[PDB]
Amino acid sequence: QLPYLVANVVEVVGKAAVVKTSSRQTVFLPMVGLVDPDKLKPNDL
Amino acid sequence: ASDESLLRYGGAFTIALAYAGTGNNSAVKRLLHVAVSDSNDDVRRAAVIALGFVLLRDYTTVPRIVQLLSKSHNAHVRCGTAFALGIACAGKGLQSAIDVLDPLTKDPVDFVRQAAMIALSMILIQQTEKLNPQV
Amino acid sequence: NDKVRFIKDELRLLQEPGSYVGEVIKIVSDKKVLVKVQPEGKYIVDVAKDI
Amino acid sequence: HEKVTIAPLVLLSALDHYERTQTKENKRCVGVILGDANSSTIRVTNSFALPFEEDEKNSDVWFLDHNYIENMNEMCKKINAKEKLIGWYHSGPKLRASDLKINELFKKYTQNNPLLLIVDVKQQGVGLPTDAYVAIEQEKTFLHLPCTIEAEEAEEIGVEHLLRIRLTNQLKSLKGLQSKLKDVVEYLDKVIHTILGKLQDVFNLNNLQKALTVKTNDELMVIYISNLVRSIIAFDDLIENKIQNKKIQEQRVKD
Amino acid sequence: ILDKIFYGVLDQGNGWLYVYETPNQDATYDSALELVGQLNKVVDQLFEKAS
Amino acid sequence: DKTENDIKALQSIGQLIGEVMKELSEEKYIVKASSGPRYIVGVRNSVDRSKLKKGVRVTLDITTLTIMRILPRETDPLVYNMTSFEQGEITFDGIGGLTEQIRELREVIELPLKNPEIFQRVGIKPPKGVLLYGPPGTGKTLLAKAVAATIGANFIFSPASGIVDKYIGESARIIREMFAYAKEHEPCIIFMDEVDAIGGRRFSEGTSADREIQRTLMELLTQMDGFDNLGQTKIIMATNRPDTLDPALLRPGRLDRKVEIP
Amino acid sequence: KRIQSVPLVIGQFLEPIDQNTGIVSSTTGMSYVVRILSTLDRELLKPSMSVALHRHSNALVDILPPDSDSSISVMGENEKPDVTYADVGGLDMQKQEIREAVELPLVQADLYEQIGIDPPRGVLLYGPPGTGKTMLVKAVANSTKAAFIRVNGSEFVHKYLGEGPRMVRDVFRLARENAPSIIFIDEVDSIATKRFDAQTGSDREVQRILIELLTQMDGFDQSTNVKVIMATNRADTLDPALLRPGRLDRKIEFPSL
Amino acid sequence: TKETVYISSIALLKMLKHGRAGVPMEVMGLMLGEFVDDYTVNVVDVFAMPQSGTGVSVEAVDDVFQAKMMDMLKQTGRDQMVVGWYHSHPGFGCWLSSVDVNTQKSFEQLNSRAVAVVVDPIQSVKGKVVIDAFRLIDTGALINNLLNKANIQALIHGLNRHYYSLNIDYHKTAKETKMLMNLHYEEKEESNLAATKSMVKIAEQYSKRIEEEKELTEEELKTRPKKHLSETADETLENNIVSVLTA
Amino acid sequence: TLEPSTSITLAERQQLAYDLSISALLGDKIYNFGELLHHPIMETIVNDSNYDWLFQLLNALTVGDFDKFDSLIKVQISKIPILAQHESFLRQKICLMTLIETVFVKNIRMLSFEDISKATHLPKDNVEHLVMRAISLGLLKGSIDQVNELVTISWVQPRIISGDQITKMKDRLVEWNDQVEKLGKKMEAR
Repeated sequence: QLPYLVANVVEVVGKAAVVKTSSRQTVFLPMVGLVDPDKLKPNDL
Repeated sequence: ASDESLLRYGGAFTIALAYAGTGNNSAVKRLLHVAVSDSNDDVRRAAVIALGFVLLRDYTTVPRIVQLLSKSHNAHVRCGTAFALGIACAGKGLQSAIDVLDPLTKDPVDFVRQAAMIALSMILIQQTEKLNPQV
Repeated sequence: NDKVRFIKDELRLLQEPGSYVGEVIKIVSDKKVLVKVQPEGKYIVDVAKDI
Repeated sequence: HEKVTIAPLVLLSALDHYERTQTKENKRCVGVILGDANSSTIRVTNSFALPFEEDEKNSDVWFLDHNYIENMNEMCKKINAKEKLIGWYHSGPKLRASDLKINELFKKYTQNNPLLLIVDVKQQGVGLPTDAYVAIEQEKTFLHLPCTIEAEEAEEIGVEHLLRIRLTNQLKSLKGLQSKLKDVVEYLDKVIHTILGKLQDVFNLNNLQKALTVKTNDELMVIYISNLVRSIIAFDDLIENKIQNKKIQEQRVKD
Repeated sequence: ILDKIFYGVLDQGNGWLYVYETPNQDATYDSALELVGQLNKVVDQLFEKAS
Repeated sequence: DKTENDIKALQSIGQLIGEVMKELSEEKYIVKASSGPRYIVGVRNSVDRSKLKKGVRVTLDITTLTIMRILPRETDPLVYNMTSFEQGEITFDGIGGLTEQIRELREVIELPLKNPEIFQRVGIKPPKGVLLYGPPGTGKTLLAKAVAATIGANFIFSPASGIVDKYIGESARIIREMFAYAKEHEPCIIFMDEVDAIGGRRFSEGTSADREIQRTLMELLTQMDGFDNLGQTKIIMATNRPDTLDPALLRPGRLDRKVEIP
Repeated sequence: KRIQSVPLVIGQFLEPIDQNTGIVSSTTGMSYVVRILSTLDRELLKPSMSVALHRHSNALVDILPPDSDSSISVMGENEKPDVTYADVGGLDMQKQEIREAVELPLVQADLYEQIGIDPPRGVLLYGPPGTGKTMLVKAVANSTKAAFIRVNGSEFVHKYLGEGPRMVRDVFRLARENAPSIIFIDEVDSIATKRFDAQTGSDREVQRILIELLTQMDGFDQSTNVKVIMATNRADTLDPALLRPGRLDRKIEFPSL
Repeated sequence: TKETVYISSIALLKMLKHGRAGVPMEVMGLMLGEFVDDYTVNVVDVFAMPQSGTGVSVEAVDDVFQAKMMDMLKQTGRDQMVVGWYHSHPGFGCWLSSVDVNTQKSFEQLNSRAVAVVVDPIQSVKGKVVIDAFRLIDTGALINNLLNKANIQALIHGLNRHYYSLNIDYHKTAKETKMLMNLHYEEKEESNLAATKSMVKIAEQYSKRIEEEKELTEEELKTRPKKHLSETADETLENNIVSVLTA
Repeated sequence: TLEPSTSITLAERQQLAYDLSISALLGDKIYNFGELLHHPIMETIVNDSNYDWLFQLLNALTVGDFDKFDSLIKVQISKIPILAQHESFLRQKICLMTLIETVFVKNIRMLSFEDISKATHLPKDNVEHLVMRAISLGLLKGSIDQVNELVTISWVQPRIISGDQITKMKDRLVEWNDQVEKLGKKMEAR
C-alpha cells in the first residue's frame, strides 16, 4: 500500500546488491535469492 | 533481617522509641551506622529522625552529631536532620539548633525547605522579637 | 562531598538539545521579538525576562 | 560448531515460571527454547514453558504434549520470524534417569539434535546456574557446553537500570582439587590421564608467577618509581593547602 | 666495534671473536631517562611553594 | 512456501551503506552515511578488521550507527553518467573506405595495448590521449565503436554534461569512478562526447556556470599529470571544432596525438 | 562516560563565549550552544577546533585532530611524491628560482628571521604545468622530506553554503601541525579570478572560501615552515589581498626563452 | 487514589524487545498482570501484537491472536488479565501518537484502571531509556483523591479526560538479583585470563604513563592544572596497584 | 561398530579376532599390549586360533628375546616380514611407557640418556638412531639437547590403563590440592 517507499535505481560471503533510493541514499540488501534478481533493472521504480 | 524497604525503615523508629529519654551509645552507634551504610532513601531519613528521640534529654549534643549530616549529600538525609533538631531541641530555644536550620530553609529541594520551617518553629515557640532578634 | 554534587550538576547540563543562535530583527513593544534563526526559518518568539 | 548465547529473559523466565506453577522439589519443570542455531553461534532468543507431569507409579514415567509445541512455534514466528524450536528446557531436580529420556521424544520435532539447557533457575546454587548440555545418548552421557549471555542493545541498557578477587578464584580451585581427590578414591573402590597430569608438575614450580618473577622485577622497579613521583606530587598539593590555612589566619590577625 | 657496528669484542689472549651484545639491556633506558627528568622538575616546583 | 518467505525476508532487514572518509583510530572513524551528514562511529559485532582500509564502503546500523560489517567498495555499473558497452556494435574492417582514419587509430591504440613490452624497452612512454576532430556526422562515431570491437576493450561512452551534477563532490566522484573502473576493466576506450563542457575556454572570460567547467577540467589534467599514467586506459576526446578546446589540452602531454578526419 | 559515547555527530568549535559554555556549528546546518567539560575547559581548549558531538546530549564529547571531512571528495596526501627530478638540464633559470624560494624556509625558518627579511610564505608559479614546472614542485617536496598535500583548488568548488570553508580551515591547521608541508593549490584561478571591473560575476560562493584562505594564510607562517605554492594554467590575475606582500611575495616565471 | 506502576524485569525487557523491532511505523500490544490498587499495581508480563498495515490503533489489536495467546499462556501458568496496553511510537510528552490515545479511550469504556505505556527507541539510544506511561483522567476518583485544587477541579468538569504522567518503578525478586551477579562463571574465569594477558600488554601501557607524567610535570610549570595533576596521580596509583596484583 | 548392535556371524568374528591379532603384532603406534587390555582381543568375541599370542607378546616385549619372538606365535608368522622394521618401534614403546609411570611421581620431562639405554637394553650408537626416529614420530617436542646428555622433552603423551593411572593420580591430587590450600590460607588471613 501507498504511501510506500520507491526507489529509482540507475545501477544495472554471498552476493551484495546496492539499491539507490530517491532519498539519495545507498542501502545494503543480499541477492542470495531472498531478494530475486528480476526485481532489479535500471531506470525503474 | 526482612529485606523489605518498609520494614528496614520501620526498624530505625523502633530504636528511637525503645531507647528514648536518656541516651545510650550502643543505640546511637547502630542508628548512625544504618544512616551511613544504607543507601536507601527512606532508610537514611528515618535513621536520622531517630537520633532526636534517643537524645531528647541530652539535646545539646544533637547539633554536633547532625552538623555534618546537614551539609551531606542527598536531600532525604538533610530532611532527616531538620527533624532531629526539631523534636530534640523543642521548647529549649537552643541557639546552636537555629544556626544549623538556617541554610536548609532556602534549600532548592522543596521538602527540605518545608521540614526546616516546621523544625525552626517548634524550638522557637513562644519566643519573641527583642529576646531573639532573628525571629 | 562537593565533588559528587558538582558532577551531578554537570550531568543535568550534559542533557540538553542546545540553544539556537539567532539575530534579533526587531523587538515588539508587546514582548514579542522577531528572530531569524540560522538553524531554521523565521520565528516570532517571547522576549526573555532574564534580559 | 557451537558457541551458545543465552537471553537474560531465558534465565529470568525459568525462575519466575517455577514458582508461579507451584513446582516443588521432586517435580520437574521442562521447557522449550527457540531462536537461530543453524550457525556456528547458537542464538537463544526466546523460550516457553512446556506442560509436563510425572506419575506416582514411577517418576521416570511422564507426560509431555507435542501439540502445544505444533501451534505455539507458529505463534513465536508471527511476532519474530526465526524463533522456531531446536530444543529444550530443564529447572531440575537435575540429571535424573528420564532426564536422558526427553531426548528421544524431543528428537520428534526438532530440526537438529535437542539442545538441553538445564539451568538451576531457583538461583539456589553457587557459581554458574547454567548446566548446559548437548543432548547425546550412547546413556546420560552429557558433554557440557560453556556459555551464557550476549543479548540485545536495548536489553542491556534496561538491565543496568534494574540493578541501579584472587582468593575467590583460589577457593574455587581448592574445592575442585579436593572434590577431584574424593572422586578418584570412590572411583578406585567402584572399579574394584593427560588433563590431571597438566593440572601437578606444571604448577609445582603465585607458583607459576615465581619463574616469571625475574622479568617482573625489572619492570616492578620502574612502576614503583612512577608511584614515588606521585607521592611527591601529593606532598606539593599538600603544601598549597597549608598556605591556604596559613593565609586565612594571617588575614584574621590583621583584622 | 668502537662505534658498535659489530655485536661483539676481540677477546685477546684467546685470539677469538665473541659476542658481548646479548641483546640491549638498555631498551627501556630512554623511558627511564625522561622519568628522572619529570621527578627533578617536580622537586624544584615543590621547593618554591614550600618557602 | 515462497510467499511465506516474503514475510520472513521482511523481518530479515537491510541496513545502509556509507564510505569511510578516514580512520582516526580503531575505536573512532569518520564515515559518511549516504543519507547525508558525517558521524564518528565505533564498531559492533560481526566485522573483519583486515578488510578495513580508508575509502572502502562499510555497512552501518539503522539505530546504532556503528560498523556492523565491512563491504567491498563498488564502482556501481551505470547507464546514466557512464554508459558502458563491452566491445563496439560495429566492425573495424567493415567500415574500411574510411581507411586513413582506421590506420592512424590502430597504430596509436592497438599496438601498446597488446604489447606494452616494445614501448617499455625503448624508454619513451606509451601514448596518452588522442583527439578526433572534424565532423562527428561523417562517421566519426562509427570509428570510435569500431576500435573498441577489435581490442576487445571496454567501451566507455561519456555524456560530458552528465559529468554536471549540482552537488558537493558528485562531479569529483564520477571522474574518479570512471578511471578506477577503467584500470580494472583495462584495456578500455574512454570516449568524451563534445568536449566544450568539461574542457571550455570560458564564455567571454566571465562566469555563470563556466566554473563548473573549470572544476571538471582540473580533474582530468590532474589524473594526467599524476603518478598514474595512461597506457592500458586510453582516453579519446571528440569535438566538431578545436576552437572551444582549452589551451591546456592543446598543449602536448594532455593530448599529444591529434588525428584529423581528411 | 558511557552517556557520552558513539554514535556521535561531528561539529566544529567556533569560539568560547564564557566559562563551561561554547558555541559550535555542526556540519549538518544546525548550530548549538553547548557545554564543554570542565577538564576540557582548561589546557586543552582552543578557540576553534574540530569536536565530537553527541546527538541527544548537546555536550562536548571529544576534541578531534583537525581533519574533519566534507561532502566534497577528500584531498590527496603523498608522503614522498614519486615525481622527483625527472626533467632537468636546460631548466637552469627555473631550477635556481625554485630552490631559494621554496626549499630553504622548510629546512630552516630561523635564518630568514635572523636576517630579518620576510621568508616566502606563499609563492605564485606561472607558465605551463606538466611540462617541467610540476616536476620540480614535487621534487622539492620529496627532497625537503615534507608531506606533499595536493589540494584540489577547483574543487571549492562546492555548490553549498560555506562545506567548502570548513575544509580549507581544517587543511591550514593540519599543515602547521604536520609541518614541514606544502599546500599545493591546483588552479587557484578558479576561486579567486572574480570582480576586477564588474565582470566575472556568479562567484558569490567562493568569496567566503577566499576570506577563510587569507585569514589562515597570513595569520600563520610567521617564521615559515609550511609553504603554499599557487598554480595557474598560464597566468590569471587574482583578487588584491593575495598578491600584496606578506603572502605571494615571490612571483616565479617559467621562461619564454 | 491513582496508580504507581511496578514493571517486572521480564515485563520491562519485553517492552523494550518488541518496541525496538516493531520500530516507529509501529507494532502494538497488550500488558498482563494484576494488582490490588491504591499503591500496588504490577505488570508481570507483556506480549506483542503482530504488525498491521494501519499503524498502531484499535484496529491493530487482533482479537483472535490475543485470545489464542491468552489461552496458551494460561496452560503454562503465565496468563493473567489485561492491566493496560503498551507500544512503540514517535514519542511525545503529550501522548506518543494520536493513535495510542484513540485506542486508549475505547479501552477506557470497559476498564477504569487501564494504562498506556510506550518506550521510544529514538531517545533510548543516548544510554538512558526514555519511557513514558500516561493515562487519561477519570471523574469521581482524581478529584475525590489527589483552597483545594481549583485547577484540577475546573479541568475535570471541563474536559473529562486529559493526559497525566504515571510513575516509573520496578519490582524484582531476590532470586533474579542473586543469579545475575555470577554471569555479570564467565566473570571469574574471564578474570584470571584477563590478568594473565594484561601482563603481556604492560610493555606498552608502561610507556604511556611515562608520557602522561611528562606532560603532567610540564603543565604544572606553565601555570606557575593542579586539579588534573592530582586526578592524574591517583589514576597512576590505581594502575600500579593493579600491575602488582597481576604478578 | 560391529559388536554392540549384534547381527554377527561366527565366520565374521573369526576373521576379525584373528585379523586383529596378526595386525597388532604387525604394527603399532600407541603401545603394544596395554591397549589390548582395554581392547577386546578374546573377551567373548571368540577364543579360537591361539589367542595365547597376545599374552606371549607382553612377555616377549619385556624380556626382548629373539627366542621369545619365534616362540611368541610360530617362527614364520612371528617374523612377517613386518617385524623386521617393527622390533625397533615396538622396542621404544615398552621403554617409553615403563619409564613414564616410574621415574618421578609428578611426570617431569627429565630423563637420563643412560637410563633410557639401560632400560631398553641396546648399545650406545643404536639408541642414538632409535631416539632420532622417535622424536620424528611426535607426541614429544620441547627440544631434547643431544649434548648435555639431557632428554629434556616436554610432558604431553596419554598415560596407559586405569590401574597405575589411579595410584599416580591420588599422589598427584594430594600435592596439587595442598599447593592451592597454602596460597588460599595466606591470602585469607591478611
